[PDB]
Amino acid sequence: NREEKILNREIGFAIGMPVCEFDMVKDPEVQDFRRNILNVCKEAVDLRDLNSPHSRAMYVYPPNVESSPELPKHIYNKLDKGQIIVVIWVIVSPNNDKQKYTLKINHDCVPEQVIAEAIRKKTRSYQGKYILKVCGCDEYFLEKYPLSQYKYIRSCIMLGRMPNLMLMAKESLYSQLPMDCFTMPSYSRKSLWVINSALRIKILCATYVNIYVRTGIYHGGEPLCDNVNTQRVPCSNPRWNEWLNYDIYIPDLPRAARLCLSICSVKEEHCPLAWGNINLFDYTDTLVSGKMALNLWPVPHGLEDLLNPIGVTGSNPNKETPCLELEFDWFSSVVKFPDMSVIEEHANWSLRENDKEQLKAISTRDPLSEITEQEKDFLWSHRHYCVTIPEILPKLLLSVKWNSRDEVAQMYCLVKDWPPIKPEQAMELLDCNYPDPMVRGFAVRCLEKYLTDDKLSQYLIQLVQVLKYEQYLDNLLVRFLLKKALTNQRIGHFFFWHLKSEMHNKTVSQRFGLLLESYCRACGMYLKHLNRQVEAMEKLINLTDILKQEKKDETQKVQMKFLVEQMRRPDFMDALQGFLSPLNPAHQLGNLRLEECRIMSSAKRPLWLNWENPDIMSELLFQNNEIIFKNGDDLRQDMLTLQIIRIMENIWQNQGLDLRMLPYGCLSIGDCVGLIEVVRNSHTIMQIQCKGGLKGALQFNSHTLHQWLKDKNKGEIYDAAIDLFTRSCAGYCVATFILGIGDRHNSNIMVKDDGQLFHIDFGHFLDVPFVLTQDFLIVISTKTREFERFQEMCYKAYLAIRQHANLFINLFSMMLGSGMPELQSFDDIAYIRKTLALDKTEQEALEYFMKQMND
Ligand SMILES: */C=C/C(=O)N1CCC(C(=O)NCC(=O)N2CCN(c3nc(-c4cnc(N)nc4C(F)F)nc(N4CCOCC4)n3)CC2)CC1
Repeated sequence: NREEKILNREIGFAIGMPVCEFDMVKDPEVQDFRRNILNVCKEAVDLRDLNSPHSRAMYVYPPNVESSPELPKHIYNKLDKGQIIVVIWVIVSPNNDKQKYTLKINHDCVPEQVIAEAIRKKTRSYQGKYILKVCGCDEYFLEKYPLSQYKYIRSCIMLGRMPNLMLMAKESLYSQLPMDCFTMPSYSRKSLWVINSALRIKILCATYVNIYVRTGIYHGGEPLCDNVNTQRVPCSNPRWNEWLNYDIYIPDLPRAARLCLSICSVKEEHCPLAWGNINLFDYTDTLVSGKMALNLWPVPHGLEDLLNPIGVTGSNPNKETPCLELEFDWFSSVVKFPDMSVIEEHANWSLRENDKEQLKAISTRDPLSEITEQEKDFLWSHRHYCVTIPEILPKLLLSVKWNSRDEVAQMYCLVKDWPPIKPEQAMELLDCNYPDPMVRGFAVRCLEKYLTDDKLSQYLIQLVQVLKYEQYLDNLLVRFLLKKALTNQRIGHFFFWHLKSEMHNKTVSQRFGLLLESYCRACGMYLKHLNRQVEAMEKLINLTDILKQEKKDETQKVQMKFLVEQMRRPDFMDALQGFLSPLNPAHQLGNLRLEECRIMSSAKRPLWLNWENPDIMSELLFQNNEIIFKNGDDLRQDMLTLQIIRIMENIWQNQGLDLRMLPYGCLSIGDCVGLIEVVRNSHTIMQIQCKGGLKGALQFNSHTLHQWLKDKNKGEIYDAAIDLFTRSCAGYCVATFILGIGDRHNSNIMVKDDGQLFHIDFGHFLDVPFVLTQDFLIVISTKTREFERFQEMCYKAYLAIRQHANLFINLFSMMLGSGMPELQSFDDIAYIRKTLALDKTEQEALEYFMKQMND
């Protein structure tokens, strides 16, 4: 049909590759995924069309709310007797005159009550036929949440700013909602464990080789038996035809067993050349048999062993690579993995107070803390009591002998009825350590039952990452993520972008490509806006690449002239004008203010772009939006660091210490190509010093910052600015120490006109003292009550963050999958286990941090 073809073209533009390439993939799992994934799209669409137009309006404009309605003590105290002052705006007449109405109302009021009191205050001079929009952006208060629970409202209460909302007729918004029509695509319409034998595989021959073959059987990262080296054969004739036998009975193979192979050379000096991984069982539970051709992958940098087990599974798309031919035993009939019923049958067939408290203390430990064989057998002998302390499930799982079908079946049974645990603890069961499908299903159930969409957006990147650890295209994790992304556009935006930002990686090009196909097919009208964003980023990448490639070594003004010339090309202006900000899709970006765009030139010619805000009430939020488009350096590290900083600020706020951090927006959109939010009214310390040097030929003294702030904050604003600086500074001190952020200096740090301090450009982390300039110490006031409160702040924040070491360590263990340089093995993560003194006690870690900050 016509709709099908147009949708195919748009989806191909959005994903990068055309839809027709997926059809030519003669892979049963690929077509089966493309077809079976559509049930999730159908569920999402039905949930959208369920409750008439309000359901769609909620799908497109979901509430940006905190997970808990309860306010911290200090946040509530900032309220006027538990109430908040709110300005509600109304546009009247065709001229659209803006009339404000100020109200003082209970912080826990529903938007309906707010609208009611607003109409009351307005008539002193309906029937719920209105809704509340945020003045200056496309965020809506469509749900009966308590106002204070909306992130915007809680932010206004924390910042002392006053919330400005616009009253808007509901019909005016529903008229702006397209009648979406998701069209179903055109591509939709035995022996068991009886084998009882040892596993053996024939390595046949290898092509495209320019030595021996090392192989092993693994369950996730652990080997189910010893590795087997084949006969060292000359590279001229890469023909082994050898048979490799392993110390593993065939039915003893767990469900997620994997064959990991690589080709090594010798000088003495063993060196890998090309690696590969194969699923012993396919997506239909069938045990693979017969001949099989696997194209290998190039080696990643800094590989310790001669094998890459943690690497993706599947044949290299580029078939012009090393190709290894293999042979698997073929028995009576097609072998399948047993049904859960046979598992339960074979499982049924197959205690002191001090010991229970020992189990509890074990569960308390952090993930990276190793467990001993004695402790493993101890947890296993007490596997049933561990159900009472559920958060020990990760270590219990780690204590299993996955090469024994008996223990595997009994653990399956224990999982089928295992109690649910917190999402922060359920994510630990999804990294590379736990490839078992039942464990991952339990974790996905925990997430589905106990994860708010706020917390989902807060951890969306880690989940998109752990997607790579999935044994098969079709699994419960991807279906959960896809349902949420197709029922919540705020989540689907960063879902799509986290996926697309890695389409360049042929390791996951297939998986993410198919997932993006399904999403774009079911996402609705937002595909047009995503396409406009993609074309804008395309033009920006073109301009940045061309800039350096052809004009790199010109002067600032000549590069500026060329940038103004090419940026004015109509095919370019149309592309970069009138679209949604990928950093925050609620932000419209209208026409470019070219007079305000420039090339920073600090590193790799970053672009500083400036758009007008076309919002009807842009002036009440910001009339201009600024973004740094950087094509050059990797921003994934920055994304993760800013996420962790936001989480630390959330912890501190919910624990009762107001250390205002600044986790500004940062989004990697492609191979080292990304965007960065621009914090208004912010300058680097080096900028302050240069502006305050007061001498063309003289150096720059430190005592300038306090003077600059006092100038920018005169009167009663002075103490407030000093407090803001001190608190934000203590927060960032503790953050940078714990995370081991790279070299700080006078331009890595920034301050705002009201005193807030923050950091930028997190080059390398996890590889130790703060700058603590005489500037900072003079702003705080060495021997004053101010510094006493400062040290108290720092110690309290260090303890608060030490209390969530499990969460932070799990976040890093999940990000391990992404090919980030400063994060390649658990050894890099151990730096946090160091700086937080996990193996020490509370008082011990307190003394440790005191001494570390004394230096
Ligand atoms: C002393 C005299 C002299 O020679 N000069 C006067 C001042 C000098 C100077 O200050 N140079 C540094 C500078 O002003 N800027 C560079 C940094 N930049 C900025 N960078 C980033 C960022 C973050 N993360 C990454 N990975 N990369 C970058 C960067 F490549 F863009 N982010 C920001 N923003 C600012 C707004 O809020 C959010 C963060 N800014 C600012 C300019 C120069 C001459």
